[PDB]
Amino acid sequence: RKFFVGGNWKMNGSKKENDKLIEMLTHAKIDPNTEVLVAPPALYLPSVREKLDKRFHVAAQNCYKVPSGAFTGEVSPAMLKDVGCDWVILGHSERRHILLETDQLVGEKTNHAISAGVNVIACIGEKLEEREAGKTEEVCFRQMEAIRKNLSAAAMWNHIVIAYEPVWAIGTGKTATEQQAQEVHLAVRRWMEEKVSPAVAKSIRIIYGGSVTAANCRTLAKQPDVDGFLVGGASLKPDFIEICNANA
Amino acid sequence: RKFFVGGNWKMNGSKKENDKLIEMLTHAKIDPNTEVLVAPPALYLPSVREKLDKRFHVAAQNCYKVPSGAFTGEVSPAMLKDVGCDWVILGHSERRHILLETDQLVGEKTNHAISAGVNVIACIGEKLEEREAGKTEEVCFRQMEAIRKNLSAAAMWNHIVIAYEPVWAIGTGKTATEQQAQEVHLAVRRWMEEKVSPAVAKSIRIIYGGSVTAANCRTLAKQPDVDGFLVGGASLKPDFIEICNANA
Repeated sequence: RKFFVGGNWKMNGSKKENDKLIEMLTHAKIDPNTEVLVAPPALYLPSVREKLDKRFHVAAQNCYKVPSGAFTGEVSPAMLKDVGCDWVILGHSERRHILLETDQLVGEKTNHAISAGVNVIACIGEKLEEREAGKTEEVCFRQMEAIRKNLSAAAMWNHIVIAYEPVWAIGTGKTATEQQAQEVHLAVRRWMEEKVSPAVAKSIRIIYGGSVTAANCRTLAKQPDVDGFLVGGASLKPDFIEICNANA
Repeated sequence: RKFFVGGNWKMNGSKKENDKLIEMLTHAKIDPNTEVLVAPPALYLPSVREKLDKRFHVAAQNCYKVPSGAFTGEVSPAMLKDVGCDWVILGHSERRHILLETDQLVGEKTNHAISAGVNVIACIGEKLEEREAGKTEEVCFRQMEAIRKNLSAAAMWNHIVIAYEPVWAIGTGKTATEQQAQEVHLAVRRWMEEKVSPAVAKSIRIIYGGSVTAANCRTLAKQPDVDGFLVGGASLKPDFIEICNANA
């Protein structure tokens, strides 16, 4: 499986700061076997894509589930393709838990994006009260099942990267270990093996979307079922390059 | 009060179709006393603003309530200003009722946008069961109060245009007359007079956001408390020009 590192800029960006990050990526020495993605705010998607080498993927941080219509404030996969972008992050914990997106909506969006030629980082993960009730797997599997049920063709799994987010470690004073990450990633892969196929399970990338830093990235990357990262705050800093090189 | 016509493109747009609409607007004969605004999808905001003369306002279809942070998929007023856009639509019925935005969230966004130098089209309106139960004023006033309570000073109303959306007439087989529109607009203006000030009530624009067509726009515009329109589907068509000229 090809190592995969995505930088989620979240709601951070400006022409001036974007240019600084683009220059950092342009001059960086990165393992050529690593897939690298950045996700700027939607206003900046066309310009960042124009300015950045195709070696780097440029992803939207959200999209909707039809090509056009009466959905004020939403953008469609067709629009992403129109400005040269073929990736999107869907189901991020901030969109599920702050902006109230349901499991079914995430699955509908994932099917539609892939049908339009946009690859998907599909995010899953459990909250602290769910983890404490022993429902880590029950929650993650329910989120995955909502994606699976909504896909329209078996090949769509070739266009998905799964990101596990330990939401229970965000603003709770709890911290996740690399062993805890590996245990969830392995459980998710075995769900793929049982519910989809062993062939998809062996080839799909499952990336870790908790706190990823220059200090912890190598111990996370060496875990056998952790295939890369969806990076938060460190994607805005020179540390992102060290994280891209965590597998080498 | 200066007549105000906004075109909400909703989730419609592409480089090619945007160029056609921009060429239509650039060469159109429009009443010079009308304020005209267009609101493209967020991906296209920088390009549409660059290509359209400053005579036209260019608005985002949504934004968030702080300048930056961990809000994947959201954009801030500072980003809008960074690409030259100084207007936003907030509280549109599609965002309230499909994407689940609360009264309080709309008020928080409105205050923050104005504090950052972005003017706001603030949308209100009641659904069919609410109107049939006699709650038109109760609902509209509740939505207005959530904005009022969250503003930092009464002077911020000078950066607001109120749009009344008869959501009860959107896709229900019910239709609104110009008399029904005038009745609600008058009730909203009298709320402004009592809860804010007569000076603001007499100067704030209250625009109609129901079905607006080339055929009905002149009869709506002549109502004394209807100050313009927030146009939907007709904003993508040459009919938009006739609607911009409804007051002349």
